[PDB]
Amino acid sequence: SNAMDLVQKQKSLQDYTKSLFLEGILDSQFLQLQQLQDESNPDFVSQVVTLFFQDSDRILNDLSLSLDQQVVDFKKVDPHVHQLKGSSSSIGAQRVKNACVVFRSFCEQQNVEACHRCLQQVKQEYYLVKNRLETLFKLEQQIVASGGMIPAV
Amino acid sequence: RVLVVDDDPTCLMILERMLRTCLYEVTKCNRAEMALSLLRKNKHGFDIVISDVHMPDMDGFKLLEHVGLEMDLPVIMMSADDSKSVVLKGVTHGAVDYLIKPVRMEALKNIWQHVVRKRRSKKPRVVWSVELHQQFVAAVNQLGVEKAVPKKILELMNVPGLTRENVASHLQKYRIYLRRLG
Repeated sequence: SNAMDLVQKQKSLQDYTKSLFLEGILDSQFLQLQQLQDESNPDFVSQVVTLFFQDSDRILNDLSLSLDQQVVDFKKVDPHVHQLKGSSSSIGAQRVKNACVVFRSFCEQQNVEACHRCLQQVKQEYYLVKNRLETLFKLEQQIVASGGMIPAV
Repeated sequence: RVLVVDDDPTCLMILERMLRTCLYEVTKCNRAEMALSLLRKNKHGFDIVISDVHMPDMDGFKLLEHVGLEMDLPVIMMSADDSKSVVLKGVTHGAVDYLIKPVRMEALKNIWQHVVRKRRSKKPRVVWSVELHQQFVAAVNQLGVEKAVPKKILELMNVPGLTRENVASHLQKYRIYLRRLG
């Protein structure tokens, strides 16, 4: 019940968010998303991030099928990678954005072996940012579940 | 005020929010043939279209032709591709400006310029064919965008039946985009 426990949770959430920027996982575009969230749009960051997850979960499933084809069709591989670059670049998942840029380098060369390694790195960077952002939102809901509040300027 | 055409749902949901904080009414769309029929309806009153180059049911550059040139409307190109080749393809297909994903909030304030330049004009349209526009941008970039003035832009195109106030108001419409090139 401790008031002191809610105080620790506020610091841990604060320090955690700081660590996402300093470690290069999120760039300043994510801070722009948080700045579009106000009292009238109170779940905006969560809603955008959840949509980015649904669309990108689809794109990675589609790329895994596309690259597994017996004759790879880059007309179907390339526009997925392109959407995921803008997708991730718009929420600030910087390592995902950069990994897609290298992926686009290899569809443009139609290098399937490289495309398989690129898809593995993009998956790994997406699952990383998905773990971090989900941790971020869980920490906030824990604060509310303690009866607390995030001031949200 | 603004129709936005983007098959990326996350970029669409963000850009709607950003445009709304700049106090635009915003309508979403994700098919180019859907945006075309939406624009086709009478009294629809859309002030600016922002459209992605990547569109699943149409060449998104041909969509710029339909909205920029066949209709007398300001269409602003949008893409997560940064290259000079893609930016030039915006002007040469009728777009009036461009926005690069991730869309800068500052870049959105500069688009209000294009509707007010539009509102200086129910009265007859002047439609440019895509090829006539493409030699208009050929003439100004061969002339130098600073140097290109309605008399020599028409004198380089050498199109019989093209007047100077066709070129004068076309320079008015695309001045901003062509200055940003080079």
